Amino acid sequence: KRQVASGRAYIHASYNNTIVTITDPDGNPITWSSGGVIGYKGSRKGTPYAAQLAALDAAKKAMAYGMQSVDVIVRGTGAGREQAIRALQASGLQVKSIVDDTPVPHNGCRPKKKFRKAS
Amino acid sequence: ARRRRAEVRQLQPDLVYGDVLVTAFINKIMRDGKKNLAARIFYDACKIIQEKTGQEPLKVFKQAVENVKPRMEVRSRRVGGANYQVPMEVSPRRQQSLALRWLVQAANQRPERRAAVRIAHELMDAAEGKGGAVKKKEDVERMAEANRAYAHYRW
Amino acid sequence: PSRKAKVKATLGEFDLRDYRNVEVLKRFLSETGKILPRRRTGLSGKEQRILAKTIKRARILGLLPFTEKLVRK
RNA sequence: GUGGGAGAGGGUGGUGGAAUUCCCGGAGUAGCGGUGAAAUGCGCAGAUACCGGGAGGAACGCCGAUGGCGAAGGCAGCCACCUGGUCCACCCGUGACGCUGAGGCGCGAAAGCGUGGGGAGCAAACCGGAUUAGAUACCCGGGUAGUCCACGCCCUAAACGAUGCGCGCUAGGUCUCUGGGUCUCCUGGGGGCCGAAGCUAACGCGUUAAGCGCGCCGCCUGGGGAGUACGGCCGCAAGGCUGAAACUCAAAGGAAUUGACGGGGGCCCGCACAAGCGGUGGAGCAUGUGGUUUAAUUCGAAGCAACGCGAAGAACCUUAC
Ligand SMILES: [K+]
Ligand SMILES: [K+]
Ligand SMILES: [K+]
Ligand SMILES: [K+]
Ligand SMILES: [K+]
Ligand SMILES: [K+]
Ligand SMILES: [K+]
Ligand SMILES: [K+]
Ligand SMILES: [K+]
Ligand SMILES: [K+]
Ligand SMILES: [K+]
Ligand SMILES: [K+]
Ligand SMILES: [Mg+2]
Ligand SMILES: [Mg+2]
Ligand SMILES: [Mg+2]
Ligand SMILES: [Mg+2]
Ligand SMILES: [Mg+2]
Ligand SMILES: [Mg+2]
Ligand SMILES: [Mg+2]
Ligand SMILES: [Mg+2]
Ligand SMILES: [Mg+2]
Ligand SMILES: [Mg+2]
Ligand SMILES: [Mg+2]
Ligand SMILES: [Mg+2]
Ligand SMILES: [Mg+2]
Ligand SMILES: [Mg+2]
Ligand SMILES: [Mg+2]
Ligand SMILES: [Mg+2]
Ligand SMILES: [Mg+2]
Ligand SMILES: [Mg+2]
Ligand SMILES: [Mg+2]
Ligand SMILES: [Mg+2]
Ligand SMILES: [Mg+2]
Ligand SMILES: [Mg+2]
Ligand SMILES: [Mg+2]
Ligand SMILES: [Mg+2]
Ligand SMILES: [Mg+2]
Ligand SMILES: [Mg+2]
Ligand SMILES: [Mg+2]
Ligand SMILES: [Mg+2]
Ligand SMILES: [Mg+2]
Ligand SMILES: [Mg+2]
Ligand SMILES: [Mg+2]
Ligand SMILES: [Mg+2]
Ligand SMILES: [Mg+2]
Ligand SMILES: [Mg+2]
Ligand SMILES: [Mg+2]
Ligand SMILES: [Mg+2]
Ligand SMILES: [Mg+2]
Ligand SMILES: [Mg+2]
Ligand SMILES: [Mg+2]
Ligand SMILES: [Mg+2]
Ligand SMILES: [Mg+2]
Ligand SMILES: [Mg+2]
Ligand SMILES: [Mg+2]
Ligand SMILES: [Mg+2]
Ligand SMILES: [Mg+2]
Ligand SMILES: [Mg+2]
Ligand SMILES: [Mg+2]
Ligand SMILES: [Mg+2]
Ligand SMILES: [Mg+2]
Ligand SMILES: [Mg+2]
Ligand SMILES: [Mg+2]
Ligand SMILES: [Mg+2]
Ligand SMILES: [Mg+2]
Repeated sequence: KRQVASGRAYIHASYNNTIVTITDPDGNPITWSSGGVIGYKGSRKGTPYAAQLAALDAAKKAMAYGMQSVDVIVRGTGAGREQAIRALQASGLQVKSIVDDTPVPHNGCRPKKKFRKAS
Repeated sequence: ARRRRAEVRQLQPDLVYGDVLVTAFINKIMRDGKKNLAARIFYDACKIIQEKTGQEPLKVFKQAVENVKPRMEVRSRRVGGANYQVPMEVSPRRQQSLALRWLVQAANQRPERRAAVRIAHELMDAAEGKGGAVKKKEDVERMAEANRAYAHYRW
Repeated sequence: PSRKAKVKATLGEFDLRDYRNVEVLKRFLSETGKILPRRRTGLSGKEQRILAKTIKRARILGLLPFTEKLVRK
């Protein structure tokens, strides 16, 4: 508890999981969730469904700090990224805005052999 | 059905309630094409729904069929690695086909010693939210929704 | 087909080599701080090649962004 | 020569932002990660996700191309310096000063070698986790050389357009990069595409020739043995260049054709699957068969397409044993 009322909601989508982090206006985490926090284990953490659940778990836990509106900040490309956006919108929390800030290098480190034929 | 879309069959309405749905149920109760014996059964049982209920049998019948209709069911679908039980809406027609098939099935699982009694009691018990059929309908519905994680395999 | 309106049309005279004209160079970047294609700039091989270089000079001068986060989504 | 032009051509120094990793601080809590599914792994000594600060290495997103530069290998953030090639215009100067080029000399991707430095990410070997019949692999988690810089070696390649260099000649159309002009268009240099004639085994090539011709260099002479052996030369080494023989084969081979095939694509059918209703597989028995047994158990039928099949009538007969 501290009472924030307005903050940030970071979505980190991956082809392996989705994990939501909610922070204060300065980017300090208040609460967080993920397909793992919810009961999911292996490959299902990446499911769009799980993302929904993780997103809702996050919102609710954020209501406890008495938060109402947030700025969604999406990072990554992964099955279940948009469900998280929707999950948040439909959860009391007011979504003042969505913004994609997935990091991309201006070609820096050689990728793993799995993600090559790129740089 | 590779070429066409397979149109549905039409059935002569009931020789009593003049209802098609009734005939459908009659046919599911049928066996070895003994439609006469089949018809009797539904009727006797249809009577037994009264003098046990002040209500009309048809209203009872039609509402049992209703509570047994599944709104979601899980179907298979291989997606490299194994088969994922995918949940999904059940078409208006399969609901009916399933509902009736299930009633006759649960009915015949009952202990009541004679047919008409069994269909009768299953009809009734179903009408108020209980009985073999409704159980099935709920195990199915529970199956779907229990696999929400594979909902994105729409189809 | 991108039939919006070539950035060259919606504009007039300007020194493609002026790395300080923020108000005009700014126009050749996308929602993101990315240099727009000839498709959108409407410029030409030679013109674009000179634009690309002047824009990059502006970036190192802090008058222009290298990248900017996308709004909406 | 004079005047213009375009360019990731080369060398040296400087420098910018994104990202990864690590370290520090904050905030926050039970997982993160990873796969077909998992596990190894990492995390309560607090990880992952989020914000702020710092260090370091390597590589330059968009622009970016079907583009450009170079003799090739190759060259891509931005700035300055040093430096190569090249194209156009003007017809200004020299006056055949030319082409080619054995040997020589230089350059020459990657890997690799030596010395010293650096080391973020990646990753031979290697250590583990899965997978499999096995799995000294494919997939996952780690990880040393190396990948980076300097200096010195190595000198290879599908070092490819699989097409040596130069010059003249032989329809056009179309796109494009860069220059000049009376700037719908013309004219020069380069990059593509379609094509005249012609060439080609065919495929295809076709003013960017694989056409028609001249000059000079390099190279080929069936396949295996073999790019091996020997010798010589070169290298620190790895190994490079030159490069055989005995023996042996009736072929090896190029292009195109019709098929068949594909764990290639597209379109489409069938009780093919699915949907569904009844059943076989278990029992008893009937019948055919395998097997075994017998003096004989007559013969045939064999996955689908043999097995209540020839047998629409085996007590003798039929009947072949
Ligand atoms: K090119
Ligand atoms: K070694
Ligand atoms: K190098
Ligand atoms: K060298
Ligand atoms: K011009
Ligand atoms: K021909
Ligand atoms: K061809
Ligand atoms: K030798
Ligand atoms: K030696
Ligand atoms: K060598
Ligand atoms: K096919
Ligand atoms: K069948
Ligand atoms: Mg996962
Ligand atoms: Mg000049
Ligand atoms: Mg250059
Ligand atoms: Mg950084
Ligand atoms: Mg910390
Ligand atoms: Mg702390
Ligand atoms: Mg542990
Ligand atoms: Mg503790
Ligand atoms: Mg610790
Ligand atoms: Mg981290
Ligand atoms: Mg940080
Ligand atoms: Mg370090
Ligand atoms: Mg060239
Ligand atoms: Mg090349
Ligand atoms: Mg020059
Ligand atoms: Mg003269
Ligand atoms: Mg003279
Ligand atoms: Mg070399
Ligand atoms: Mg090297
Ligand atoms: Mg070394
Ligand atoms: Mg070293
Ligand atoms: Mg060291
Ligand atoms: Mg690694
Ligand atoms: Mg094993
Ligand atoms: Mg590995
Ligand atoms: Mg090539
Ligand atoms: Mg001509
Ligand atoms: Mg042309
Ligand atoms: Mg040309
Ligand atoms: Mg041209
Ligand atoms: Mg080209
Ligand atoms: Mg011809
Ligand atoms: Mg031919
Ligand atoms: Mg051609
Ligand atoms: Mg010629
Ligand atoms: Mg030779
Ligand atoms: Mg020979
Ligand atoms: Mg021979
Ligand atoms: Mg030979
Ligand atoms: Mg060799
Ligand atoms: Mg030596
Ligand atoms: Mg061939
Ligand atoms: Mg059909
Ligand atoms: Mg049929
Ligand atoms: Mg079926
Ligand atoms: Mg069945
Ligand atoms: Mg049996
Ligand atoms: Mg016999
Ligand atoms: Mg026998
Ligand atoms: Mg015979
Ligand atoms: Mg026989
Ligand atoms: Mg038969
Ligand atoms: Mg006999």
